[PDB]
Amino acid sequence: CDNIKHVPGGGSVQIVYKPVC
Amino acid sequence: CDNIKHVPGGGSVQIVYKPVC
Amino acid sequence: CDNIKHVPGGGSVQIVYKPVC
Amino acid sequence: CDNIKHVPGGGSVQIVYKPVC
Amino acid sequence: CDNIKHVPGGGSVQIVYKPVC
Amino acid sequence: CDNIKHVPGGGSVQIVYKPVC
Amino acid sequence: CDNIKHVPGGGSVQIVYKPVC
Amino acid sequence: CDNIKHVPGGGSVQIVYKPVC
Amino acid sequence: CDNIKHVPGGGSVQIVYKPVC
Amino acid sequence: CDNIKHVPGGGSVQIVYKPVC
Amino acid sequence: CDNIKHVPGGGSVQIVYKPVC
Amino acid sequence: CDNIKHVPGGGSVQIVYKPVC
Amino acid sequence: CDNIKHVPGGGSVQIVYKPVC
Amino acid sequence: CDNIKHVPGGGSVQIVYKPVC
Amino acid sequence: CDNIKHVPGGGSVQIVYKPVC
Ligand SMILES: *Cc1cccc(C*)c1
Ligand SMILES: *Cc1cccc(C*)c1
Ligand SMILES: *Cc1cccc(C*)c1
Ligand SMILES: *Cc1cccc(C*)c1
Ligand SMILES: *Cc1cccc(C*)c1
Ligand SMILES: *Cc1cccc(C*)c1
Ligand SMILES: *Cc1cccc(C*)c1
Ligand SMILES: *Cc1cccc(C*)c1
Ligand SMILES: *Cc1cccc(C*)c1
Ligand SMILES: *Cc1cccc(C*)c1
Ligand SMILES: *Cc1cccc(C*)c1
Ligand SMILES: *Cc1cccc(C*)c1
Ligand SMILES: *Cc1cccc(C*)c1
Ligand SMILES: *Cc1cccc(C*)c1
Ligand SMILES: *Cc1cccc(C*)c1
Repeated sequence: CDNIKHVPGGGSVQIVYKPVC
Repeated sequence: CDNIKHVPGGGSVQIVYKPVC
Repeated sequence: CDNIKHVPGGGSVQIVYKPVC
Repeated sequence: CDNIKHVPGGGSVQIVYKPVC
Repeated sequence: CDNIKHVPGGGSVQIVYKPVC
Repeated sequence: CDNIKHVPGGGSVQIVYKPVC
Repeated sequence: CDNIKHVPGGGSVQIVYKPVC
Repeated sequence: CDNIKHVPGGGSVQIVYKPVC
Repeated sequence: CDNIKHVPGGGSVQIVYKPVC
Repeated sequence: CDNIKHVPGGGSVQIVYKPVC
Repeated sequence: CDNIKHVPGGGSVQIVYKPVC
Repeated sequence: CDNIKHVPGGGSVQIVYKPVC
Repeated sequence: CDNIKHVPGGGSVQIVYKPVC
Repeated sequence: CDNIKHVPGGGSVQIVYKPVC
Repeated sequence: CDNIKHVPGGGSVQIVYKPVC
């Protein structure tokens, strides 16, 4: 990804599986 | 992705499977 | 990834499996 | 990755498996 | 990785398995 | 691919070129 | 692909070229 | 790939070239 | 790959070139 | 690879070139 | 791409972003 | 890419970002 | 890439970022 | 890459970052 | 890489960073 601004102001969960970035 | 501004102001869950970005 | 600004202001979990970055 | 600014202001967990960076 | 600024302001756990950086 | 049950009961040939799975 | 049940009961040939799955 | 059950009951050939899994 | 059950009951050949798993 | 159960019950050949696992 | 014969006889510029070939 | 014959007879610039070939 | 014949007859610049070949 | 014939007949610059070949 | 024939007939610069060949 690029220039991602992930600011949930709360619970944050990121679950990925076999990605190709 | 590009220039993503993810600001839910609350619970944030991201679940991905075998992506190709 | 590039220029990621991950600031949830809370619980942060990152789970990855066999990625290719 | 590059230029990652991981500042959750809270609990931070990073779990990776067989990555290729 | 490069230029990683990991400042959670809290509990920090990093678990990796057979990476290729 | 996921949950592939390849049971031809005979000759089986799989030829792939530069895939992105 | 998902939940593929390939059971030809005979000769099976699969030829692919530069796929994106 | 995941949960692949490759049981041809016969000749099995798998030929791959520059994959990205 | 994960959970691969390769049981051809016969001749088994696997040929790979410059993979990225 | 993980949890690979390679039981061909016969001739088994594995040929790899410059992999990145 | 395959069998590309790029012969502009002049200035040639190719700019790509996050492709999936 | 395959069988690319890039012969511009002049200035040649190739700029790519996070490709998946 | 395969069988690339890059013959610009002039200035040649190749710039890549985090590729997956 | 394979069988690359890079013959620019001039200035040649190759710049790569975190590749996976 | 394999069978690379890098013959620019001029200035040649190769700059790489954290590759995985
Ligand atoms: C943007 C992004 C998030 C998680 C994993 C990847 C490969 C990319
Ligand atoms: C934008 C994005 C989110 C999660 C995963 C990917 C590959 C991309
Ligand atoms: C952006 C990113 C997060 C976690 C793992 C990878 C390979 C990339
Ligand atoms: C950005 C990143 C996080 C954890 C592991 C890797 C290989 C990369
Ligand atoms: C960025 C990074 C974190 C942990 C392990 C590796 C190889 C890389
Ligand atoms: C399902 C599958 C078969 C062969 C190659 C790939 C990448 C995927
Ligand atoms: C379902 C399937 C068969 C062969 C190749 C791919 C990428 C997918
Ligand atoms: C499912 C699979 C078979 C052969 C090669 C790859 C990368 C994946
Ligand atoms: C599933 C698999 C078979 C052969 C080679 C690789 C990298 C993966
Ligand atoms: C699953 C596997 C078989 C042969 C070589 C590699 C790197 C992986
Ligand atoms: C044909 C082609 C040109 C540039 C980039 C890609 C992925 C493909
Ligand atoms: C054909 C091609 C040109 C530049 C980069 C890639 C991955 C492919
Ligand atoms: C064909 C090619 C040019 C530059 C970089 C890669 C990974 C591939
Ligand atoms: C074809 C090629 C050029 C530069 C770097 C890589 C990994 C591959
Ligand atoms: C083909 C090639 C050029 C420079 C560095 C690597 C790892 C590969």
